[PDB]
Amino acid sequence: RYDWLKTVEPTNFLKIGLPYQAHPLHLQHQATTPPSILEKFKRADILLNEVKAEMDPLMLQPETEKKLFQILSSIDMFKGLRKKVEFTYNAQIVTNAWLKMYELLNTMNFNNTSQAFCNCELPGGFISAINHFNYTMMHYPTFNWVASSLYPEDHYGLYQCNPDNWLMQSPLLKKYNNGDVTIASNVKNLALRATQRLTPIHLYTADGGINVYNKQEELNLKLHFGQALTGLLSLSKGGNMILKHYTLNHAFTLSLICVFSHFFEELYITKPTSSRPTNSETYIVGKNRLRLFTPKEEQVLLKRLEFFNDTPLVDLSLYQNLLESVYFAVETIHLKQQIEFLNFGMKCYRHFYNKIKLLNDYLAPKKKIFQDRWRVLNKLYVLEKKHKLKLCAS
Repeated sequence: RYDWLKTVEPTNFLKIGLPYQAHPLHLQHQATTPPSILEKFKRADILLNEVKAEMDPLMLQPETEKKLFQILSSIDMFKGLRKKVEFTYNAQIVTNAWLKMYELLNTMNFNNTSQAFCNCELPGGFISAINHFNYTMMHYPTFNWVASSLYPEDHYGLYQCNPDNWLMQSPLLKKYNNGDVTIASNVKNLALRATQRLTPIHLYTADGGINVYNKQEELNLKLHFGQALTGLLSLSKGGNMILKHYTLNHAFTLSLICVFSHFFEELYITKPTSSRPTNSETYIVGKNRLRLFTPKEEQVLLKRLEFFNDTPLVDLSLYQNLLESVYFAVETIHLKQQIEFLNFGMKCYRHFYNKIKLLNDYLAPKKKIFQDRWRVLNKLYVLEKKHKLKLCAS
């Protein structure tokens, strides 16, 4: 039977709340003995990489490599939704970043989305989604925003047409901020520029990621640490935050969420449905910033980034409550949902590597059900022309 195909259900928005930390934040100066729960997080890393490694045999030959990627395309239930959203509602730059940001705004109930700093942003899905949301949903009289990104990629001309808004610089001005957020001076400067050009900043987002599958979190630690530092250097009190992450298993990643827990009224690890359930992408969301860094906290963290190493930022043993809730996040998102969708894909591969139109025929009705549900859950209205962003490419 192909009844397993017939019984597929939509996924849900997965949202795991985290406890805010009462005690004063003490930025660690010395390596400390790891809490026992880190051994649990390391078990999660090994197993998730075990299921990820299952596709290794198919990658060796280019022939099966192509069938594998066809199969993975075939089982993406949202494939047609970008083009649909784009035509129906005059939405611009409707990449997958657009859907993910739009779903985040419709679900997380932010107090304000009106003064946006979007870092590591190009091609520009996040700013566009927020621009669409702010004009059709929130009706802010005018929406000011700044952005930055590592210099190229601008696919829609959002950078070239809005030089007022972008804080990165061209290689011509190699004198200088190229937008690389792994560089400490670039981070402090990026935050300085954003606060000068636009204040308060009510919403910070960062959507960066290197790629090439076992060290993806390890390889992205420095990029994300600066992603975080940029936002936490610029975000006004009462502001909100959205950071893209991956597997959340490294003790530095866990130490970093521990820092977050001191600065927002609420904190949630999320996986929106428009984020592919087969990958490890996650979104750390903080609502309502309680306080800014103290001058010492600025110095310590920026030095941390300047001479980087994977020692935890804090004493993890002081966050037993928070680490358990993070583990519940990994279990739900990674060990349960992601592993299930990888097994589903391999099963689809084994029964349909040679029957691609057939697998697409079965899932066609389910794809329409899923994409319609998304549109029902995150209501969209048409974006008036006078509020489109000025683009420089088609």
